[PDB]
Amino acid sequence: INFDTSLPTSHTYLGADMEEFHGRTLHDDDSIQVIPVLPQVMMILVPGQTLPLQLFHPQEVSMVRNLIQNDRTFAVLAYSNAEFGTTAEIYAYREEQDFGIEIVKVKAIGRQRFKVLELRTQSDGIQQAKVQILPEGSGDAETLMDRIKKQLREWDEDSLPSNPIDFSYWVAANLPIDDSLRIQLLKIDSAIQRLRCELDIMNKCTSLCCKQCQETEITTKNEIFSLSREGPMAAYVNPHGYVHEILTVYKACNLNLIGRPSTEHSWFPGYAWTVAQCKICASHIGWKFTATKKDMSPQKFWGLTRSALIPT
Ligand SMILES: N#Cc1ccc(N2CCN(Cc3ccc(COc4cccc5c4CN([C@H]4CCC(=O)NC4=O)C5=O)cc3)CC2)c(F)c1
Ligand SMILES: [Zn+2]
Repeated sequence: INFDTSLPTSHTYLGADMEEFHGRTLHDDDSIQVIPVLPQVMMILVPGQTLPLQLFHPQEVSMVRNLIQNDRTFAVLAYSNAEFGTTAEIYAYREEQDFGIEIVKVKAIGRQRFKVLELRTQSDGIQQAKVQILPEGSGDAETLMDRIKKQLREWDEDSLPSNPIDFSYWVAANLPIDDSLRIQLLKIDSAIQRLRCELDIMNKCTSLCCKQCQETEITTKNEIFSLSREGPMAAYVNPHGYVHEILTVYKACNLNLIGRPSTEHSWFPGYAWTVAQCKICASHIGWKFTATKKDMSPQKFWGLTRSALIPT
């Protein structure tokens, strides 16, 4: 590729002038902490994963302002339909105004996992969560990490973590799997146990389908390509604050193209998106990205929403 695999990770569609916070905050294990809960996101965050956010409502804008004064850390719960979650630490901040509307744009990172002990909704409607920090641990597993990396090569072609705990959350966050399996991987405390399950999951992986119809195969594990350092799967925020997880793939099937290619708010700079819908149900599965210059090495790719896809 000729693209910069570090620009998808900068989220420059959010504005190119953000504050940076370098400090870190790691709570101790078994510790019990009260943290604000992100109000609209319904995702399963993995430690290491990056969360882009676009906040408009006064209640949400004031919260994030109190987080910057305090820990800059909040809670993202894993919903079975919320007994576990992950913490997210803001590392970049930017305040905007549009027609007298205060917009906040934040970039956050998954940090530590937790088990919800108690929940509270407050006067502003923003929920708060009393969580016990779950532990990670020690140990090594090089045989496993190498067998998992052998399989990932038979799928696509040191962009991969070298630490068992870090590698385990990279597969957790980048494998094409159901949210029921992401939770299972998040309920484990040892990395060795997680890398094992993750190797089974991918040996039993299948094509991905349209979730609305369960009748069209859109793509497979062997078409996944990484155009970003983060990985083949990355979260992005649309113009209305809706965060999507996107699988980047070279070929997608059973999709129709609606509209003319556009560059506005593109998550992949230099490219242009066109809505792709299922050929049978017409449900929005994602977008087809196309290059604005003939010199760009990946001239076309697909970005598919993990929300519109179900494993076969
Ligand atoms: N309170 C308050 C408040 C809140 C929000 C305000 N405004 C929001 C809109 N902004 C102007 C605008 C208009 C129209 C468009 C067309 O594009 C759209 C439209 C709808 C959904 C999606 C996309 C693109 N897209 C993906 C495709 C893949 C990719 O690469 N990137 C993406 O984003 C989507 O999912 C873009 C920007 C101006 C600000 C505000 F003015 C006040
Ligand atoms: Zn369909």
